[PDB]
Amino acid sequence: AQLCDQYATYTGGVYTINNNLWGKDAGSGSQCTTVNSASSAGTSWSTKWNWSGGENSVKSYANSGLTFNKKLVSQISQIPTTARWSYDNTGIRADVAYDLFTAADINHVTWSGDYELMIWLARYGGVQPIGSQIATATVDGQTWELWYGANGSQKTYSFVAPTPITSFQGDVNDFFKYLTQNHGFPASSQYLITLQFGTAPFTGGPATLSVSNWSASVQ
Ligand SMILES: OC[C@H]1O[C@@H](O[C@H]2[C@H](O)[C@@H](O)[C@H](O[C@H]3[C@H](O)[C@@H](O)[C@H](O[C@H]4[C@H](O)[C@@H](O)[C@H](O)O[C@@H]4CO)O[C@@H]3CO)O[C@@H]2CO)[C@H](O)[C@@H](O)[C@@H]1O
Repeated sequence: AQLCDQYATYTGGVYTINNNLWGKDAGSGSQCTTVNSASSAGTSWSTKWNWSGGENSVKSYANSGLTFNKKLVSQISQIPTTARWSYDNTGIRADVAYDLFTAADINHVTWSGDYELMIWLARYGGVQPIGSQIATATVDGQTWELWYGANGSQKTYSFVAPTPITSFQGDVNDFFKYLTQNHGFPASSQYLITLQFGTAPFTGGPATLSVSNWSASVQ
């Protein structure tokens, strides 16, 4: 599939790829997402974009998302994941990130949360998460800048890699554990509802993110 419309989507196995140009009215340009595979084991895809204007507004979050059995964060044992990706053009203002949502209501809309957990594998052009940097966190032996921000309904923790990580393998539950244990995250009353990986562009391009593999599961 070739996904160019705002909410063009394709599912295969437990992976759903969404072009997700949720911010397209904030600027001028286009974006198309290509799915290479999407099976029970993993997905491969790419997205090519060019955006101008609205320089402090995100245009899109094209992504692959996992279908999983929703549960309380405190009941999760592991969220193993691998991500391998690259950009052809890094002269851009954008980031590459895991995006997860949690809500007290297990039927909450899946494009937002009571809480959000992001893990930024890269940022370009100095773009930053919502809020402020509140800590340096060491998670599974690796250091992340930890940001916390809120817009009055959604509270968002962003872990940011000091240098880009183009080949990631880890357990996302280590980050929830860290939040639960160190920042009072309410794991025992929050359902994990969404688990995605993709890129959030502000300005630049043409530029293409190639995701050679993304895999995840929730146990
Ligand atoms: O998909 C259908 C649905 O989309 C709605 O729009 C959602 C997007 O789906 C979703 O991906 C997006 O998520 C944001 C999240 O809210 C941000 O917190 C997060 O971080 C931002 C940060 O908040 C900014 O300050 C900073 O500058 O950028 C970072 C990312 O760089 O980013 C994710 C991904 O962009 O939220 C959208 C809602 O705002 C539609 O609105 C809805 O109509 C559709 O049905």
